Amino acid sequence: ILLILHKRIIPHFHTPTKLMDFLTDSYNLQSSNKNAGVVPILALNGLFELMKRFNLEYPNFYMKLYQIINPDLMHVKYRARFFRLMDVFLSSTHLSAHLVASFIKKLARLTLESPPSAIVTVIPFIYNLIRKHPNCMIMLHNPAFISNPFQTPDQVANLKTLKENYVDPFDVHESDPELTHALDSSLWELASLMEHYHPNVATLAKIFAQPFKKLSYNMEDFLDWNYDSLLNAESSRKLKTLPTLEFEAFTNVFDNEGNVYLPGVAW
Amino acid sequence: QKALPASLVPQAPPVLTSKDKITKRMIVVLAMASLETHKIKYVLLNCDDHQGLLKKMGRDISEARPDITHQCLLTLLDSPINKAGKLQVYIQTSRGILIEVNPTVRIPRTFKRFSGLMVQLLHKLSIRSVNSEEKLLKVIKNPITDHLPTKCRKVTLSFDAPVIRVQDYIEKLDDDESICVFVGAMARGKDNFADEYVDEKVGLSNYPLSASVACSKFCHGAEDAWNIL
Amino acid sequence: PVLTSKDKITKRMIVVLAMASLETHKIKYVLLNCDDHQGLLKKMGRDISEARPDITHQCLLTLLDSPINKAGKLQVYIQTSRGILIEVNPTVRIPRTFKRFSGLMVQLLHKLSIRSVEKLLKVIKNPITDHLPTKCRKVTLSFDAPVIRVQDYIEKLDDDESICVFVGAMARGKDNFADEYVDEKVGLSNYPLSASVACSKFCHGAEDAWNIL
Amino acid sequence: IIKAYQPKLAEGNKEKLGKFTAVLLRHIIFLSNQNYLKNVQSFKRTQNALISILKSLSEKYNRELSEECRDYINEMQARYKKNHFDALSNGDLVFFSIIGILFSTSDQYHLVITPALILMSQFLEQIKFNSLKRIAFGAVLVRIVSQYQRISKRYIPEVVYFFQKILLTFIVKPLDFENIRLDSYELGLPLDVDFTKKRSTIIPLHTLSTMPVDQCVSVLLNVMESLDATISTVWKSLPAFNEIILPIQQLLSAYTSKYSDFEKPRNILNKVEKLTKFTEHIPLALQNHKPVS
Amino acid sequence: RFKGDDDIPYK
RNA sequence: UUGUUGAUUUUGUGGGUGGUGGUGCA
Repeated sequence: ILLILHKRIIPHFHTPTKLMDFLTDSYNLQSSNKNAGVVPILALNGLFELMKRFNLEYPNFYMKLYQIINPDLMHVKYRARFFRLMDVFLSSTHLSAHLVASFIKKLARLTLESPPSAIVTVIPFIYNLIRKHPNCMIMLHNPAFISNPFQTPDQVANLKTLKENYVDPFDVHESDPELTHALDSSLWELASLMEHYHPNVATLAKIFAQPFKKLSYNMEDFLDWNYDSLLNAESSRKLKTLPTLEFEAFTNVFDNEGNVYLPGVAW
Repeated sequence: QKALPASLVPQAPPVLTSKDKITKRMIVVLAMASLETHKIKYVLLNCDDHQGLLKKMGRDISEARPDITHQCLLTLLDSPINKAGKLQVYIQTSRGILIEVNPTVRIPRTFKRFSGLMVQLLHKLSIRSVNSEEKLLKVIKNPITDHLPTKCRKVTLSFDAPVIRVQDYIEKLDDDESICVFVGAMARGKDNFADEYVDEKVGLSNYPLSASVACSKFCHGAEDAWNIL
Repeated sequence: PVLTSKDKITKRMIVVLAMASLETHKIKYVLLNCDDHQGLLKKMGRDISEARPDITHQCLLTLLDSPINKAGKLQVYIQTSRGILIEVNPTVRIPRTFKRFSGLMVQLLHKLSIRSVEKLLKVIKNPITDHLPTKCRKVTLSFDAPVIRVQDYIEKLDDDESICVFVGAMARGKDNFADEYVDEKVGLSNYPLSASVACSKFCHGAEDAWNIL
Repeated sequence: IIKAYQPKLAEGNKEKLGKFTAVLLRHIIFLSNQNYLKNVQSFKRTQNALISILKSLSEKYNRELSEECRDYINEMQARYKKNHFDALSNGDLVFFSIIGILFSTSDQYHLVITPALILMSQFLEQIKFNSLKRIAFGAVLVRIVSQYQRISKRYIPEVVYFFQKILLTFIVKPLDFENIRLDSYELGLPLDVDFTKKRSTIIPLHTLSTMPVDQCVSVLLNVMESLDATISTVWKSLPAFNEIILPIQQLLSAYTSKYSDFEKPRNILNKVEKLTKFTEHIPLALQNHKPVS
Repeated sequence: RFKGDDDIPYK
């Protein structure tokens, strides 16, 4: 019902406003059943069009959007639909810097425990969000903590004490993105993504170091990726070359039940 | 503690020109430059390469060494401040020719092609870029003052003058003004080539200084004073 | 006193002009130059880009003419790319013109010493390490290295010791010529530096640090 | 066979012997698949010699080995598509190890290491890990990828994901970790487990195919030992170490609370406290660019 | 882009 | 295999060397 609500049901109603409670209940659905956790994602599409058509307000709407984002969102198949809706939400001209900063901090925290495909999706998404809202580059880079060669010795001492007393103020459990204090934090997680094992993912993760010359990144070129694409890409390597071997030698490849390559794995 | 600006990306600082008089800058003038051309083809007169010809001209060949001008231009141009777009170079040839040196230029480091450039410059009155967009080296009308900034402090390099610290001097000078330095590329002579234009003459070190060494020492202080790095 | 390699106790500013492209070729032996000898070097197969002894002259001139040398706190060492190591007496006054310099260096490379009546220029045996002061800090000039204030760097450094700076007169190459002797590499300016300007920058800082004036 | 067809004897012998760098590999993997619990010691002897032989054949014919190896990763992937974990066996586990022995693991890109690391990460995530057999296979997979990165020290997010679910699997939920997606709630360790006896942390491969409480404990200890090593080598260097270890810290805290006697979670927590104390968690600074001329 | 001690092209 | 000759070479696999070198000395 929710999948087809926005297209095949709502336009045919004489007064579609009566669906607001049903969509609101669908959007607020919280259940222990895992298969029922996707319901708010579907209700969002039907809920969004209603506000657009009649200019309704859902109370603390962006707060619930922040709540819905979770580690499950990146793995569900309907992530593409949600992200397309998110782009419209985060294209608004009245969003506060704290709100967008709260989102970006949470996604970066989520990308930490994510597959490479989701990391490939988020990194351009964060780049677009940071570029859209220029107040948030503090989140990537805080200049007050830079060590400048010209800074006088007293500034060095003040900087040293400032470094010592700093504490990360972002709250993960707070559900109000305007109150998570994410704007005062930093994205160390992306800097950890810089050391991702996959080389291309690292290159996308290195993108935050280099200047933001490019205006925006097409999400359509990064949304559709998965493990199979990476494995399929290597299955077809255009160039073939002699591999580089290990000069080191191991007497035994597994541990017993001299040199063992895999201690803890009996043979 | 503070949010970053709208655009942090480093942009090339504006290329200073004689037309702009407002921006603070460090002006250097290599006065009494020994640059002369003569047909043998036209060649820049040199102390060692040509000795008979200058004797026929009747000029003292001791003051016939354009390499001192070459070496200074190399250090002035290669100084970090020039890379920072806070320096323009002026050249008063001993004959009275005043030359504009665009900061963007890249003079050759070999002395022969150095001379080949100036024989072209002296006769053609100007030099055009390889890409043909801007005249790097241009001759300009004397006096120097009209080309200098509206508010500018003028000084010369004088061995006899009191020794000063360049970094302290530039700091105590105002900000809107500019500092203009008159350096003698001459080998030896009286330090009165630019007495008319300057207001006060300063010494940099107690020991005698070569023109390039004095210039390099001066610019480093400006970079230290202005935090050019 | 004129500083010499034999004396090691005194603090001094040592400058090593590594990867110096000085070579003599006879058709009479003459210093190879990027512009004077283009066809001949093309026959040799070496690129004319790395055939510029002129850079060494500029570094030598600014260093020798620097005030610290006038204060007798500087010694210059030159490591030719061929592997020849040259000692420069601080008292010398090398020719200001490039051509007269080449005639000097061909003599030094062939005669192995220049004596005018102590040898003004003396070819000495490698390695560099033996001749340098017993207690001495070694650094190279590296663009990729962190930018450090020369005045602060020398000030924080000890007094009985001496400071070595390895500067690459090579036109182009990787900054690993003297990695074997050096302990750390530092950046002098935030911008790329020529060999001459960096030497001018560093001796200026030492003059400020040691109050040479 | 090598003696009878040396390169000098006849033309084409080089190409033939190269095809045997490939064949012998599928023999190495085949023998591992075969049952060897009866004669493990003899199987150890025949194995290491056969692997030692494959080193010499590889050294001269690296190209043929990679072609056969890459066909094997392609084969495992295709078998994984239809059979999932049932395709996986000891030989696949052994094959990945032989790749580490012979091929340059510590490279940004490599013909055989990169597919192996990616394929193993897919197992580290996609596989349910809902059985002691399946968890044991994942535990060794963590060991192999850990040795793949022993110099490189690159971050593998799936190592974090695998540790979180396995740690939470053996404590089943506590109702405090909803962000972690479990696949089996019936593997919770009983409370009566002593956790003071000296139990070997080594997991036999021959037992893996056959796959009670002690075995779960031994598998669990091996997982945490890999977790402790990962903290001590990779995650410490990363800028976001506190973020990486915070979900793990909560899980280990739950382990200590439920099993006070159990010391290993306390030890890891103590080291984690030491690392976070020393590491200076400073606001990240990456946009500082070099001025342009 | 010229840098350091690289010389202008020779023709 | 040779410019008619006969095991000198030819094919594959491994494989070291600046060397009709110069120059100064006893």
